[PDB]
Amino acid sequence: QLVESGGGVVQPGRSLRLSCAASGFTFSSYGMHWVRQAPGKELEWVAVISYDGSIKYYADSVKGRFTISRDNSKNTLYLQMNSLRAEDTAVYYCARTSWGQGTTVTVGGGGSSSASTKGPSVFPLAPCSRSTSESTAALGCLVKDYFPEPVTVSWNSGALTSGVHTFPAVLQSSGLYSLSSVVTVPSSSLGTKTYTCNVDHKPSNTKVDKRVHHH
Amino acid sequence: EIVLTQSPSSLSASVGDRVTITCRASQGIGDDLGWYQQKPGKAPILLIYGTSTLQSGVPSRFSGSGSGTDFTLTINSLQPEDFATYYCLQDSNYPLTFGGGTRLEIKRTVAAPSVFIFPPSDEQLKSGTASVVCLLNNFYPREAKVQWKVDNALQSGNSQESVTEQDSKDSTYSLSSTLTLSKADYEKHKVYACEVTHQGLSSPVTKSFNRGEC
Repeated sequence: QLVESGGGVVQPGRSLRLSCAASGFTFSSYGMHWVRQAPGKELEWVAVISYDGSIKYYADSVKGRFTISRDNSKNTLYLQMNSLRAEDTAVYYCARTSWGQGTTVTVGGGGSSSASTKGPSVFPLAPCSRSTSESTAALGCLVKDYFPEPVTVSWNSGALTSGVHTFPAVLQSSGLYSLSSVVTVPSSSLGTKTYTCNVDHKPSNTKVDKRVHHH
Repeated sequence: EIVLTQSPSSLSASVGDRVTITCRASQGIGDDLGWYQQKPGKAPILLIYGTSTLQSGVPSRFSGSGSGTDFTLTINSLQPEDFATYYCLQDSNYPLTFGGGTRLEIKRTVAAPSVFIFPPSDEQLKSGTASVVCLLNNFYPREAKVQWKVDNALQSGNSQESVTEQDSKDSTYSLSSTLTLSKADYEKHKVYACEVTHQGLSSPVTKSFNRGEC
């Protein structure tokens, strides 16, 4: 059993130390690896340490900034990350040469300098007019400008789940996240039935209900 | 460093098919290549190591072959749980390097998207930004083309796309394209249009709206 810990939101140029607690085997006789995975990207090997800690290797993208270490009497692997860049944002796993479930590291003070956590603005997605001929219409909520991940979206307090699509968030140029949640409903129901999206962003303790109409 | 070229980056298949995934090393690595499998939100799992040696607990329908430069992962009689992303890893030297990855998804009948267009809300406009949203609903295959036109001027570099995971019940995808403008830039133009090209459409489909008519 390998459990990673220490991940969190960090500002660029600052540091952060990740830990990897090992259990269920002889940690002292096996080499250890740090691997990372950026969002939407493949796996990237970060570092390796030998069983006795004598041999260490790094990836050149992190050389001089990251430092791998270990304690064989506490059975713990450590990764000290200095001068973090935005490209270091990734899920970090430790692996015995069995993987842990990883810990997420997000570099980017986006949101602002003195309130990195920022709640989202929720805007209705509604058609200009009720389309004739077309029997199905679509509605939604745009969840924009929040940090960090994640947000959850329900519809009608969970009573509406069929046909709901909540898209994965995208990272905007500002460094804030944005997504949309949509639902397909009958055109005869448009303008008469109520359709409310419920957005929850626990990092900022934000709970916003938004009714979707054309105005 | 040794580069592993993985092919293909995406692969469609049916349950019961035999699947082939390849990795080419930029230099000789002997037998020091393995295959991992990964599902969304979970840690990767080592399927094969030493080119051909299978890991314990992995079904015998997974097999591995290779010389010293070209390597192949083969999945016989594809099962529903085998749909995931697969990575090849070399460890003959340092740094350890992975392949680009192969997203293995389930094949289904061609299904055209349902296209909808959404204008920006006035409440967002009052903040200085306008997001125009084009939605492609429940389509297959995943490949599609979405073009924005503002007074028939094709837009480039001002839109972001987002795709859902393959739906667990009907095996389709959905896509959103968000066009971002300033409020001033938005109000200086009239007609906002989204054209969608997809295999399931006999011709590209346009959804548009008119400012001042909305």
